[PDB]
Amino acid sequence: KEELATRLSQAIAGGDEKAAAQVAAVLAQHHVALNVQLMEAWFPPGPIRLQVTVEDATSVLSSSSSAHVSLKIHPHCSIAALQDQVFSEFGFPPAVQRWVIGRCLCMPERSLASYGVSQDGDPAFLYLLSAP
Amino acid sequence: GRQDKMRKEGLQLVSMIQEGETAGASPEEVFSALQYSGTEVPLQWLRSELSYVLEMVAELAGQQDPELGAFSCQEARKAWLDRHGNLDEAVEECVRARRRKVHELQSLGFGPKEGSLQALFQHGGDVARALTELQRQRLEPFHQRLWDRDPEPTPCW
Amino acid sequence: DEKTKKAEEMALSLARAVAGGDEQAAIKYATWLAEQRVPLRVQVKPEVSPTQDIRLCVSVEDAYMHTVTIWLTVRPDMTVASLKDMVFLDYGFPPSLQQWVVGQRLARDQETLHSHGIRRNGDGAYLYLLSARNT
Repeated sequence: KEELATRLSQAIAGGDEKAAAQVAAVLAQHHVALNVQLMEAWFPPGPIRLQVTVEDATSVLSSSSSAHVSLKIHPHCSIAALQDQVFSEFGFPPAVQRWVIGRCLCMPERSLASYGVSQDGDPAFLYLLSAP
Repeated sequence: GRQDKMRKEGLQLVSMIQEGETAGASPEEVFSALQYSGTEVPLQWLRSELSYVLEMVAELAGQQDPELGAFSCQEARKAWLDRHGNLDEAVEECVRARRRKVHELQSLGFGPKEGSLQALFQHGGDVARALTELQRQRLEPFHQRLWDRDPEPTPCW
Repeated sequence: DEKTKKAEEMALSLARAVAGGDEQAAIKYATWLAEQRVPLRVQVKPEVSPTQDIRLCVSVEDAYMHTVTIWLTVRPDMTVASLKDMVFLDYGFPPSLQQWVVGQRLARDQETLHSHGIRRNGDGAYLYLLSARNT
């Protein structure tokens, strides 16, 4: 499994399509659960200081800015890893975090970069649910 | 600069999430509705339109892999929502989730022929609850023997 | 993001194809990525945290020599008393007649499954079922 995984990225980094197909098909037949990540180096560099505005069911929204929290985090980071960092520093499990960046509710699997995060001061919203 | 617009856009969506939660809609319901329909009134859309979309997700799932039995609304919904209202992805995942679960139940003793498809449908795609139901017959005779004459003596460890 | 965006989408789609058993889609995304010589970290997801569902291979024997293997769904941080209740709720064997053993060692109501070596899918335990006539 774990060698087929290695062999998969070797085959893709290799330019070798047929070897990538034979190994990707075999992992598929076995339903192997993979993390497939791009290189950190391909992303806009960090850590970046993300401006987080926390909100809930009854909080009074306003274009008043005031990020409650700044977090240093790399753009290559998955939203799942932002949720793990936030669970560490502050106690709120992933199950109650919902992340909004720009127009999007974010998927855990996707990078911060993929939602446009790349500069210091960039704004993200942490919506905390009240009945998981 | 563009930071200003990201803050505005975010707030605009947090606002609808906020309205949604207080009416009993999860943020992935509200957003899935927004992405699929462009509706200005996501709560209304969910009440009136959702079930027709989930109905479609289940039939298309059945069409794409007809070996996999029949898909439940709980499975259609979960797929619809994990893919944020993308129909073609939701169908892909509805099929994939059920395929993956049949492959597990198979490796644990319980293939299509011993009722895995029916039990997965019966329990909204819940592998844990299907496994329970499928092994009931295995434990019944253990239940039925408990009061039989002359058991072996209580082992010590 | 350049079309680093695109390469991520494809990577994530490859992961979903593979996990969902979609052989032809796994081939497509692997093919598109290999052809772009994209350098990737590809790893098997770690086996779950102690607050997550795993499948336990339980050997069951009763007071009448009968044996059978069943599969339970547990979380390793759950206690033996919580296990007992699960098996009572599901199949009706009262906690009082369940004797759990892992090692040669009778587990106790307070001890976690984690405490006893149970951590991944496929791990094992022995349930001994006592007769209602055992004194």
